[PDB]
Amino acid sequence: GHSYEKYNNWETIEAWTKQVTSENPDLISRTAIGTTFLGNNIYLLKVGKPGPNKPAIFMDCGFHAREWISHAFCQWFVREAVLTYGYESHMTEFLNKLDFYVLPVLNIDGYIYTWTKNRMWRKTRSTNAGTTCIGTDPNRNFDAGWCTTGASTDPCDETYCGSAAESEKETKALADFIRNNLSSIKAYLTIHSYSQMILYPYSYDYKLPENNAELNNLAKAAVKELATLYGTKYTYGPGATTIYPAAGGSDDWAYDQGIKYSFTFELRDKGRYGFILPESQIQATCEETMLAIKYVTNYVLGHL
Ligand SMILES: CC(C)[C@H](NC(=O)[C@H](Cc1ccccc1)NC(=O)OCc1ccccc1)P(=O)(O)C[C@H](C(=O)O)c1cccc(NC(=N)N)c1
Ligand SMILES: [Zn+2]
Repeated sequence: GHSYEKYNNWETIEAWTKQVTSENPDLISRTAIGTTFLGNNIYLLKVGKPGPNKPAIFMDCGFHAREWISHAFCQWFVREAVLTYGYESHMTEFLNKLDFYVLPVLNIDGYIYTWTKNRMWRKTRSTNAGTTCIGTDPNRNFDAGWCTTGASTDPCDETYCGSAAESEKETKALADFIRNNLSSIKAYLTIHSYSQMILYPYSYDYKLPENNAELNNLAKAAVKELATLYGTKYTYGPGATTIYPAAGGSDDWAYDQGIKYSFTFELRDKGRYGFILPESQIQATCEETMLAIKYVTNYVLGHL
């Protein structure tokens, strides 16, 4: 029951990860990097033409449960990759030279909850000692100035930073995977909505990354490219000053691991629909986003 221009439930996305892999074994392999709190499988698709010691770009979607256009984008990206390989020169070179590690849904338990109970759920669905309140904000759960700012220590809050960095099985799983593959991973891209922004470090502090000028120029070029298609306007800059300070984010953590190209994407829109982006905008949203992602990929490849 899968469609690329509709939002798909987890059962459908899971079946899709199996199907798309089965149908494109020369471009995709599927693994599970762990289980969620509620025992769902955290799938990771390695997209690329297999070969020895290839560099890689890591991209995840679905950190936050209600940001459905994020999940949709990872699925869209994988189809574009497999459909255009061999026909579009850039994507062909991309997949020949590197792998994309695509994690289509990180926070699966929360995503399921937005389908079954509460469309505006954000956090994970793990239990918390001493309270009935459920869930941790996965993007406050990383070891990046953990919980020192822009985060709550209260499990009942939407930005609960957890009992400790990587207290969540899902964030632990992602961090473990990236740690185990640091040599290969050259960029980290994490997909969110909404706001139409590209953000780079830092968010947990007002300090700037050493390659700040490069990141600004890269984000500037990526947003220009994105705008070429439908005129969609993005802003960009360091997380802390571009949107708000917040510790424990994965982009900041990834960067401090040594991944020099680390970006948070905030997709459409600017609040007219917010998280409830109509399915009628999935195609255009994903198409323009593809251009920005491919631009960044092309740049990273030329800087290996
Ligand atoms: C709509 C976007 C902006 C999302 N924000 C929300 O859902 C926030 C979450 C929240 C809840 C209670 C108290 C504070 C914050 N809620 C909300 O209504 O946001 C509205 C809004 C809309 C536009 C601009 C600013 C805010 P996000 O995708 O969760 C933003 C994300 C994050 O908060 O994890 C983010 C943005 C930019 C950089 C980073 N990276 C980082 N390391 N912090 C992380
Ligand atoms: Zn988000």
